[PDB]
Amino acid sequence: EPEEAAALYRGLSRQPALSAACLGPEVTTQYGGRYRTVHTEWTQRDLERMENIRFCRQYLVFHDGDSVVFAGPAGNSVETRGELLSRESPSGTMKAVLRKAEKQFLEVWEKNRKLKSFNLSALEKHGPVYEDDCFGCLSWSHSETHLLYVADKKRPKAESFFQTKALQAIKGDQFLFYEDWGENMVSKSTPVLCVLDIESGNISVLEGVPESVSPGQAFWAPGDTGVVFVGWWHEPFRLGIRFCTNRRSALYYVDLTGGKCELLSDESVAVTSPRLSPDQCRIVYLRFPSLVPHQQCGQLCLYDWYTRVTSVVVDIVPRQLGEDFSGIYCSLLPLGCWSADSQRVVFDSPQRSRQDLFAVDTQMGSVTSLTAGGSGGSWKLLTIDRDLMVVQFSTPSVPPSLKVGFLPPAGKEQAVSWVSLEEAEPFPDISWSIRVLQPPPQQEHVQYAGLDFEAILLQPSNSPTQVPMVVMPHGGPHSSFVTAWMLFPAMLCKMGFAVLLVNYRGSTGFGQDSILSLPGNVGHQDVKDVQFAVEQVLQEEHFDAGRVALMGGSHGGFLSCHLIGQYPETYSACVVRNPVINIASMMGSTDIPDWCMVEAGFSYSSDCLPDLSVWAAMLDKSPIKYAPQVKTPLLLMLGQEDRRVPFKQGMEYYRVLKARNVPVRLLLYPKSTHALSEVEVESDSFMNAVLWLCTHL
Amino acid sequence: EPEEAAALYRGLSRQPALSAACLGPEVTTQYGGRYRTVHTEWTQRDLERMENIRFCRQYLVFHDGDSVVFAGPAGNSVETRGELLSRESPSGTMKAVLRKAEKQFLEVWEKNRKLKSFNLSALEKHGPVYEDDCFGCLSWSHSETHLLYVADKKRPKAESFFQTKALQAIKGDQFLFYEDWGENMVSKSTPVLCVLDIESGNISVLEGVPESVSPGQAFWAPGDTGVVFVGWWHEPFRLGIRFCTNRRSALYYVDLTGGKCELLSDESVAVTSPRLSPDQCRIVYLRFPSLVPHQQCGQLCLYDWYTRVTSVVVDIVPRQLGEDFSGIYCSLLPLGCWSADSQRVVFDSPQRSRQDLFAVDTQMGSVTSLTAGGSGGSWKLLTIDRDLMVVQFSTPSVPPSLKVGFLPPAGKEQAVSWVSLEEAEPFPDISWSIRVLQPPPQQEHVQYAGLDFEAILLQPSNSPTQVPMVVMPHGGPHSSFVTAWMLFPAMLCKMGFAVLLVNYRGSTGFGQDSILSLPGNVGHQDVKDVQFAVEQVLQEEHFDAGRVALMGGSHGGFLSCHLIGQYPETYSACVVRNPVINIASMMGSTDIPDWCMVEAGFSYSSDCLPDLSVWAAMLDKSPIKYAPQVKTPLLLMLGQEDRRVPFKQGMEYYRVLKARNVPVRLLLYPKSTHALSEVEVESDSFMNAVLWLCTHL
Amino acid sequence: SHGGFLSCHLIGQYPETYSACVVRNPVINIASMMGSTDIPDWCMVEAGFSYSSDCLPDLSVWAAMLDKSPIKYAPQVKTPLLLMLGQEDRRVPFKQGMEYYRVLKARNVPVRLLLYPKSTHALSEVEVESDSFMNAVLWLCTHL
Amino acid sequence: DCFGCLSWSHSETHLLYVADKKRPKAESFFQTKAL
Repeated sequence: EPEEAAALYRGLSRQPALSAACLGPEVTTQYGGRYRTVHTEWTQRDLERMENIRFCRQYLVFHDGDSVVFAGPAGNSVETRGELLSRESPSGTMKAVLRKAEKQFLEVWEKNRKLKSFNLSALEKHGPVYEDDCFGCLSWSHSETHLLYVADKKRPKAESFFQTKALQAIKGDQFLFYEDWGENMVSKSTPVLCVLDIESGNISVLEGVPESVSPGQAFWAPGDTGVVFVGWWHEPFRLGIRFCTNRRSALYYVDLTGGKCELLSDESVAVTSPRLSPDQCRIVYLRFPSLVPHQQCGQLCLYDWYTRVTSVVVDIVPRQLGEDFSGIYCSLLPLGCWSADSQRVVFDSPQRSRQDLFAVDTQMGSVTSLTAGGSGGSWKLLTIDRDLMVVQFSTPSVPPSLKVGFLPPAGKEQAVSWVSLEEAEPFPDISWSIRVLQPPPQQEHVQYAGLDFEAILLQPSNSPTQVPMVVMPHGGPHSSFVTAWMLFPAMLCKMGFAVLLVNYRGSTGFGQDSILSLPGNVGHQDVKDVQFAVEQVLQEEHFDAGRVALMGGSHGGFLSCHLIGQYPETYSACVVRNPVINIASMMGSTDIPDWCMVEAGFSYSSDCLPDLSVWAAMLDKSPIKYAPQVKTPLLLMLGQEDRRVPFKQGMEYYRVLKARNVPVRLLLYPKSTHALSEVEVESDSFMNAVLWLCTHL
Repeated sequence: EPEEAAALYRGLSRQPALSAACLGPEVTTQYGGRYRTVHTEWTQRDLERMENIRFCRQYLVFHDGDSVVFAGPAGNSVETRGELLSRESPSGTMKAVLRKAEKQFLEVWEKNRKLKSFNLSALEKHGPVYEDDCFGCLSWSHSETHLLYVADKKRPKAESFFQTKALQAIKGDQFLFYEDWGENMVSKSTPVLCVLDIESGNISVLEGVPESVSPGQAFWAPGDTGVVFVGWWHEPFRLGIRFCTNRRSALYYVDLTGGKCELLSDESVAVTSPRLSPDQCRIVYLRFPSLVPHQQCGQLCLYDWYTRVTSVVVDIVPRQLGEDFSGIYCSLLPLGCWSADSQRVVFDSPQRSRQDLFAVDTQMGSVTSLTAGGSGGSWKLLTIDRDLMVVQFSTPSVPPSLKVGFLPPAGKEQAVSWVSLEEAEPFPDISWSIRVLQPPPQQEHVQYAGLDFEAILLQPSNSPTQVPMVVMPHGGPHSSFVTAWMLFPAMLCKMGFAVLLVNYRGSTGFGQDSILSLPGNVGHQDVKDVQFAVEQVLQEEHFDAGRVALMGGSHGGFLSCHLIGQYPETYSACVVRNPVINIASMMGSTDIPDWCMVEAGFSYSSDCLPDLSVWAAMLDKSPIKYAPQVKTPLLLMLGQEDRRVPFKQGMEYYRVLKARNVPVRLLLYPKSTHALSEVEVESDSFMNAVLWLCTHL
Repeated sequence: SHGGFLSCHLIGQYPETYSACVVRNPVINIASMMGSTDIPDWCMVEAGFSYSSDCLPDLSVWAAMLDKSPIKYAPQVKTPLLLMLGQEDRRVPFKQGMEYYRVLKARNVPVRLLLYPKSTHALSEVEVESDSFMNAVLWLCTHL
Repeated sequence: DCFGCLSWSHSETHLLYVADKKRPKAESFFQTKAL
């Protein structure tokens, strides 16, 4: 019944999520106690006004130098609006904010006064500011006198030929084509570094950057003598940048005065996420050697500012290093990741089906797991300052909660003590577990033999008893599910279903061999893995084999279609979001053409031409080949403005199915682009999916 | 030079102002220390975006029960937007907010979640919510299950005769006239009490209110058995309500269920600002006996809820009670004004030219001054909870600052200790003093003999030396200047001028005799008082008698025009804002017609008719009579949408002066109504005034 | 349209005869165009096969379609080119021109591209039509 | 010019034309209703 589903959706979506945190300066009282403040940003979904609202909250922590004595709240929640970026000064006395209230303003606050405000639009020195997580940045000087950020390059003015003038500007150039960076990057062509002087108020665009690189993720060099940034190559043409770490880039340093850029790394592989040590003597960054896959295991590299020597701290892990580490599969290090002594780095990464926090000693090279053991969970580090770590913890049956802790001395990280700041009420209805699956001998290649995969099973606890099941493979194909808080699986579990999330071979967190085993075999290996997992779960758990449903999006939807074509007597429903149907036709219309070439089994090369062999191979691997066998009812959700997967892919499948009189229902959202992240769109899609599954099962 | 003036205006206007404060619940730590949080709201002027911005800040206070041990900040400032009203729950665990984000929403917050949100517009049970300080309110139940507020009454739907219908609503009634409440109250005709249930979400409009009274300022009765409110009479027609305490009203109580209103006071005089004691056994309110003047000295009345007995705590003060008290001249008591034991009431009031805090013991009746002595200043109480007072302090040479303190036991209030929370940097350039003036024997009436008045003198310290002077009389005529932070006088002092603010006989804070001495003598008494003050100051201080200027608004412009007409060889410039020129023509076009009748010397009665004597008396007292003698250059600023003083008053004077070829400059703002409170309008007017004065002097 | 198809074929097969070329919403790759246009039967009829609903991609049909497209001759183009495209086109999707533009630019050939975000297929808006005609005339005069 | 038309009757009392078909009204699940 729709009413119960709507009430349940309201109740479940009433849970907030944490997004950021920063620490304030230390304070000493006359009595002797020492305390400091913690700032946190939360986001929530409001259905009445249909929007994502953000608020800021503050907490107080009393410590004794190496132990947390007390922790409490410090007021109520305040809702903000129009905040794009913010950054506290190194000394914690001023705050810089970017606000879009439309024009963009830069604001400097101190104590209970807005010290200064600049209208960037009026100055007319650049375009809109980059507020994303790929190029955007906002950095202070060590002297706290200048600000550094990135903004779109300025375009020359143009006008039409037949424009009257009162009784300069290029004529006929107002419709030139400027290439952007792909999905969710519309109108973002070429960024530039901008330096602003707080005292006077003069903005300057740095000169010296190479003419064929887009700069980003910059910070001031030691001594405020220059700027260090990461340059992405955009020649001969731009490729997709979202969720893709295999884009050529390098690390550069340029002086404030006019000069020549200096190279600090190798200009043949991918690099990203540089961080400067507290003592201003070394840098650490992430390096990805190969450009074939869009997501892989990376290396941690160290660079010494004075000796100019580069070394490798953490290398590639083929299968498993020890029994607690599997490699670095993240793409961004925390803004604060250095310990006080400037000898250790703390980060987080996926291990198997969970997410853990690790500490690395840049001197020796050992990696220690802080959250090893237990039943599992999802940890996320938000910041570390003077050996005080702030983290978020969540599980499939417990919404996010906040915690703080002190990093123990060297050689004792396995004894960290956590103190709760904000806790969430668990749901005792949901029970979750992990299943390990070993592929049968036939479905194994000689090159990589002995690999296994996993699945996460969610079921209603305390059941009387045949139960229906819903199976979800993830997108990617280089991604994975972690034992964190997920809304829709929780709703399905609370509505009476049993959810099975599959992590097939080729997912992140299982080693480099699993990553490299998939490419070239898409279409038969992962599909058979999912089928084997479903068969084993059905045989063991003793569920209701007559009621099984599928659900997936993007590549997962791809997989979903294949299943309902190859095993048409196993599933009784299917829901898909922006699926991939025909690779051959998709190659010439997407923003990441190398994806199709890599997945099919060939090598991407600029100035490629359509060959018969390549097209035949691509067509042989597409689910459309099995269309005349589909028999299960289908629900399709498409976003018209999608740029990663064009929406005609679903239209071809819809036409093919409808021509044969098969029950198919289609929904098209004219504005949603790829993720259907708008509150209204997401709510409507989820409600439709739940209603469809309940009606058919 | 305009550039220096603009820079000085920026620097001076960069100062924020405090507007509210509330206290959080008490917290106890394991060690034993006790602390609590303080919430403050600040407002500031931003010239880049030309708007008044509001932010919220929080502080931490550690105490020991009767002494403040420590006080510190608790984070940064957060800018809000769209907040109309807010109110913390009695237990300090939830917060209710009204937001205009256009529709209006009611939000309930708890911890780090927006617990609930209601869209009042969709429910369609009333009109826009009253967010002003005359009728608006937002109250919680003692059980914390219901909310009470006030909203506009619902109007029946209407439609035109020639309206097509698809192939109920009164026809021809869409242009009926609904009378509003006057200045700054456009579209506010008839409020109604609304009660909302948080659990379910059903709104109800209370029934039982008299058909001829507008209700407001309501709160829940003890035991949540009903509602207590103040009803203003709006028959036969409405009069102005802004800055007017002589409007007939009474105090009513009505049960939640359908019933008859019960009267709790006398329905012949003015009443306002009721407050309920912490123990829920008594109420205290302000009563104004007479309706003649728009501002006068009031009485403090006490009502016992169980014995149903009314008594007078603080009565009228003719001239002076002791040497530290002069009467209650305020119009609103603080939301929290009761001491913990429910025996004492703390408020603030103007004493002479300063503002002080007083404590009254409702048992005996004694009044004690907490801030007696010293050189002077301006104090403002914001809230008291469990004997913890939060106050604002300011002076003419020191912007506002915040302080907290503990109320001492009974009989020891003269030993309060203040602790600073936010302090402001003083300006050592400005020096201020107070002058006392005794009128000469001729300018005294037999009825009130022996009265005197005062002036505030601001001059640049450390001057080499003849100095120009600017003279300012206040509006009202029942108001006064207090030694607080004022922007424009500070700017004039810092630009080289000497400012003289006059408090002539008839101002508030000098007793009831001074209040009653003015009415009927407007035109010759106050003008002569100002002239005498100027003469005495010039003779004593040895200023530059050749350069003296005038500045005033409203009644101030009235006095300025009288001065420049009757004494045309004393002033060399004049600037006026929305002045009063002709009372006879103003009577029939303003929203407070009783003002003219009272000031002229007659009694106001509804259904009055124009008599020759009244019109002759009104014309004899107007500055226009002296127009053919004016010789000083004049600057006029007018607001077209003014409803208190129609803007044709200035136009008549402008035409009369221009017809004789006198230097006159006029500025008209199409949108500003009476106070020119818009940031752009205020800045432009102030800059024009300063430039005019500098150019002519 | 089809005129651009023929023009690209001409400038590819005979690269020593023409000194300039201007095209509006051309057809470049029939195989990729089949699954994205509003008249799929056009490609089937022109290629030489019969159109039938519920059709499936066969190797022979795709090979025949690819053999007849001007893209095959891209690595021989030598003449300067001007492209005008309408983003909201539904008869000929605008990626057809983008593929040719990328192929030509990868080899450092003088190419100029104009994209109109709103014009659909005919560029019938007065501003769009005037701008396109002026650009074409200026290009031809400059190169010839 | 493909479907549009506007025709008179021979008696000049009626008019005939063509217009888009009417669609049923729809609303979201989380839509508030008047109380």
